[PDB]
This record gives sequence, C-alpha cells and structure tokens, in this order.
Amino acid sequence: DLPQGFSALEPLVDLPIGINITRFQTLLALHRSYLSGWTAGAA
Amino acid sequence: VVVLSFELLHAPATVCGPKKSTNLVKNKCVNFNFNGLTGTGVLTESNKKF
Ligand SMILES: *[C@@H]1O[C@H](CO)[C@@H](O)[C@H](O)[C@H]1NC(C)=O
Repeated sequence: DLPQGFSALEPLVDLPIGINITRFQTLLALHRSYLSGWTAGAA
Repeated sequence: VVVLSFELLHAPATVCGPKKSTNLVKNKCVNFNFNGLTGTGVLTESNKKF
C-alpha cells in the first residue's frame, strides 16, 4: 500500500480557520444492519 | 436604524473592501500590481504552461 517511486502530492484546500489544534481523529462510514445495529466493516 | 460594528482580532482579516480590476496593458514598461506583488516590467505573452 506504500509503493515505490514518487507521486507529487497536489494542494487541495487552504482554509483560514485560525484555531488551536492538537488532536485529530478519523471518521468512518457505517451502514444500518436493519436485521448489531450497524453492518460490520473494516478500514 | 442599522448599526455597523467593526472589530479586529488576531485572526486574519476576511471582510474587506472592493478591489479594482482596472485594465491590462501589454508590450510596454508599466508598473504592475499583481495580487499584492508590485514592481515595474513589460508584460509580454508567455509560452510557459502553469
Ligand atoms: C493549544 O492547546 C494546547 C492544549 O490545550 C495548549 O497546551 C496550547 O497552549 C494551546 N495553544 C495556545 C496558543 O494557547
């Protein structure tokens, strides 16, 4: 998943937020099971 | 009555007045002000791909 060679990373969006950030977390998507209320998944 | 209150904080200013487009003149030595960059030079056509 981490391949060789070079892949230049292009810019995406610079945002003038001006806040203090020291921690971060990832958000995932979960689908309702409708049958264990959410379908099992891995990321 | 409409009361306008102006405040300045350590955060960068983002409410600002209108900016004049004016016009572009080429092939002559003219003072140029491009997005805050000032100077003096002749603006010719460019074949460089940005
Ligand atoms: C940002 O938050 C951290 C943790 O609360 C704190 O140590 C740091 O002083 C804060 N930054 C500023 C500029 O206050």
